[PDB]
Amino acid sequence: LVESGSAMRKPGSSVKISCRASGFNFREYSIHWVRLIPGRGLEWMGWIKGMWGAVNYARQLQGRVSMTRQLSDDPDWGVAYLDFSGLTSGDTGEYFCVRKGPSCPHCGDFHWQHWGQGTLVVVSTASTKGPSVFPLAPSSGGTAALGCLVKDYFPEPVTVSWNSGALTSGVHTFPAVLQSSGLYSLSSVVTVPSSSLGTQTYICNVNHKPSNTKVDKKVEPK
Amino acid sequence: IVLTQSPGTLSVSPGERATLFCKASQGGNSLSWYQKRRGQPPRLLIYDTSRRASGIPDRFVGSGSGTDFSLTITKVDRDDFALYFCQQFEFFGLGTALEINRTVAAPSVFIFPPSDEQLKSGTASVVCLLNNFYPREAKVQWKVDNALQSGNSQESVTEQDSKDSTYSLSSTLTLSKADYEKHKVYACEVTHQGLSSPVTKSFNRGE
Amino acid sequence: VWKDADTTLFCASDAKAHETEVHNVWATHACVPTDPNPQEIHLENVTENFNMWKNNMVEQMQEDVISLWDQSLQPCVKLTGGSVIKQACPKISFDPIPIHYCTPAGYVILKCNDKNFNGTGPCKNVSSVQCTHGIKPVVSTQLLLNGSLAEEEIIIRSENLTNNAKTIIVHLNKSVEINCTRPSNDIRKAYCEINGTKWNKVLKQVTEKLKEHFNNKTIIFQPPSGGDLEITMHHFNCRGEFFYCNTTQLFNNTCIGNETNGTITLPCKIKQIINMWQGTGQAMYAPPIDGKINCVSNITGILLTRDGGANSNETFRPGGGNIKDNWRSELYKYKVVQIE
Ligand SMILES: *[C@@H]1O[C@H](CO[C@@H]2O[C@@H](C)[C@@H](O)[C@@H](O)[C@@H]2O)[C@@H](O[C@@H]2O[C@H](CO)[C@@H](O)[C@H](O)[C@H]2NC(C)=O)[C@H](O)[C@H]1NC(C)=O
Ligand SMILES: *[C@@H]1O[C@H](CO)[C@@H](O)[C@H](O)[C@H]1NC(C)=O
Ligand SMILES: *[C@@H]1O[C@H](CO)[C@@H](O)[C@H](O)[C@H]1NC(C)=O
Ligand SMILES: *[C@@H]1O[C@H](CO)[C@@H](O)[C@H](O)[C@H]1NC(C)=O
Ligand SMILES: *[C@@H]1O[C@H](CO)[C@@H](O)[C@H](O)[C@H]1NC(C)=O
Ligand SMILES: *[C@@H]1O[C@H](CO)[C@@H](O)[C@H](O)[C@H]1NC(C)=O
Ligand SMILES: *[C@@H]1O[C@H](CO)[C@@H](O)[C@H](O)[C@H]1NC(C)=O
Repeated sequence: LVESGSAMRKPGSSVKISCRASGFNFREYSIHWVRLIPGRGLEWMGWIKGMWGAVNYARQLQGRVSMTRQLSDDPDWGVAYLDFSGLTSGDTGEYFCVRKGPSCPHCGDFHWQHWGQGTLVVVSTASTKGPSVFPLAPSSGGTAALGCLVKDYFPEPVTVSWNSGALTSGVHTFPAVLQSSGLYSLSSVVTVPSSSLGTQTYICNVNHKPSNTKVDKKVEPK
Repeated sequence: IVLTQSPGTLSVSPGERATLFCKASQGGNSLSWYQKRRGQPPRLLIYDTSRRASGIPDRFVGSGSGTDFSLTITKVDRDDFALYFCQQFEFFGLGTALEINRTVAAPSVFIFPPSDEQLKSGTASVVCLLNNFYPREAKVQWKVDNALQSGNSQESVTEQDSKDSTYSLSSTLTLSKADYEKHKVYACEVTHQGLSSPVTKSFNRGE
Repeated sequence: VWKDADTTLFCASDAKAHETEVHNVWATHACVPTDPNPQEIHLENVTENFNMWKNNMVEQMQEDVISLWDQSLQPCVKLTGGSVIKQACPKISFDPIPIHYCTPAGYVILKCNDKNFNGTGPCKNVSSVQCTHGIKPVVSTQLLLNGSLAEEEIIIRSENLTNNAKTIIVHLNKSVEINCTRPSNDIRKAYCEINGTKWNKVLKQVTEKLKEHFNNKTIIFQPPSGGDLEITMHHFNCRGEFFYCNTTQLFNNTCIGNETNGTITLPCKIKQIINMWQGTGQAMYAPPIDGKINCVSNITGILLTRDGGANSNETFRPGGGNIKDNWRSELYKYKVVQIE
């Protein structure tokens, strides 16, 4: 099951996610769509038969979802589609297309063994913006830490490497948090011996691909 | 139909036996089990109460009847520590997370004053580190001139670093430039459990 | 003493050699003349488990009806995904005839004489018969036509009601006629008359029998949420013409005791370009024939799929599609076993 790449939308918009199907009789099996909304658990949205395309949408997503089937003798071929209108802020998460994998006939129509690679969708009022870098200068007795503060950027992700590589010891790149401004921010610290200050150079490399922003930030003690 | 997964988080040593629950509201049916490791899509383990799928070790043992169900892992592997969901048709559980248990670890609390380059943006952010600790139950307070903050700081804790199964966390206190220049002392009280005294790292405005 | 087994059955009917009708042409060579004196031995103090959703008799009948349509109904051009099959498409008389299924030497069909039996549980009052009763192989969606009514009260049939991915079969206790009509001179415009005064009276009984299986909550009906035209509207074949009837004001109901102008009419259209239920793709037929096309059928069953999610109300939408479920509406009380 192959879906489209990651997509980001504005609130009140719509998103079309495809789901390539092969290696199984599509007309006899179903394709369910399940989204993983963070801290809320897996949510089943609906399934789609390949025969006549009967659909069963979840009640709490009416007038927002619509699933269409595509087909083509090697039958198996075809693509499933998920349309998600009425985008809010709480619809951000991983959206999977799931299907009962090649196994037993006893397996019900909800025992999904096969899962797609997943489609990440982020919906907010924010726009693409390069990150700002603030150095976290180490304090002033034995093994102190230093790091970089990646604040105000959108969207995910950001890759942080130290000294252009060759420095992957005690490095902690924390997961991003969503501020009230609607922009992400995270920290990336590195623990370092207090005797190696002033003699060793410490440089962090913050990269932001979606806004084509690259930053080589240096950190000096106080 | 309500699927209640308890306890939500379980600390198990690599080799011990884990036991998850899935007490449903309406019985007379079966239950499935799904495993999800971070970075990879959820995987089916058990379907129809107690039946394994293709390419699944026998250490995963399912059982239960009526409303009470249970997933048991005989001798937990180091790759079994993940998020587990149970399913009845369309309904799921909130999920339980298998945790690597270890001895307690005192966090090394560090504090970082906002850069002068940052102050030119009109805002100021001071952060705490307290990296490498166990378990992930910490309490950062943020006190500026003996004044407690509540609603202007965000923390971010990393998952267990497999090389020692420890945490980190990072609380960031963000303020404006005007409010930052008004005060002097910026503290960071940390109440874990390692050492009976709450470790506090602070700095005064200037240097 | 017997065991659940499976074998190749032979069909039986009353096909007439003089008839040029499709089903009569098929059933005169593929079937045998109906036995004039069928015997039936009633047996008590004997129980037996049935399962219509795992019945081999259905798959055989399915394989016979699909052969009936591949033998006669030849469209003008037929698409094979990328290639075309252009043949001749002459009009023909289309009217399904009762077809009985019997067992060869060594096998016997068991019949469940239990009145309110749905098709999954055990039967206490079971009889043995050589052949099945008159079953009309009518291909239709949403509404079941020309079938058998319930023995006494409405029977709810489903593989599993708790599963929303399984179609539901309703066994009506009282029938409702449909007066479908394609007047001759506006040529595409068709009709479908249903007595609305007795429809909301028979549809409420369906809900109340369904409300017993759902913790005393209200039940609402609505048109299907999507799919091809063969499933989104009332699809059935009459007089060789493929009808497509919109049933919006038909499933425009809510349930307490009962809830829902002239009697309810269903706007229908005739499409020459249809999707075959043989599963080979889309085909195009010859344009409709002149004259008054009238198809008086009987509503005896409804095919539903429970709209499920995170609910206190249950929503039921029409839509069968799989015609294998249509045969199960009648072959529910039949099962082939092997003698000793
Ligand atoms: C969770 O684990 C702790 C620690 O056990 C240890 O650390 C592991 C990495 C492994 O190396 C074991 O061999 C270690 O023993 C358990 O700690 C117990 O704590 C009590 C009181 O502090 C002490 O008296 C016991 O000796 C400790 N256990 C052992 C085996 O020495 C703790 O019980 C575990 N809890 C759970 C729920 O698993
Ligand atoms: C069907 O429902 C029955 C109870 O109504 C239950 O025992 C059975 O496990 C269900 N089957 C499936 C495949 O869900
Ligand atoms: C069993 O069914 C037969 C015919 O269906 C009927 O004549 C008979 O009375 C039934 N048995 C009982 C005990 O009612
Ligand atoms: C059919 O009737 C049996 C009674 O033996 C019952 O157990 C089963 O749940 C019923 N199934 C449906 C779908 O009503
Ligand atoms: C049936 O008619 C209604 C109007 O009452 C329309 O909204 C609906 O789309 C139609 N369904 C079809 C054509 O399948
Ligand atoms: C039921 O019919 C009314 C008008 O008769 C219509 O407004 C409404 O949309 C219908 N309900 C549906 C189609 O679910
Ligand atoms: C049902 O039977 C009647 C009378 O036998 C017939 O007129 C009608 O065409 C049949 N229905 C279908 C869909 O053929």
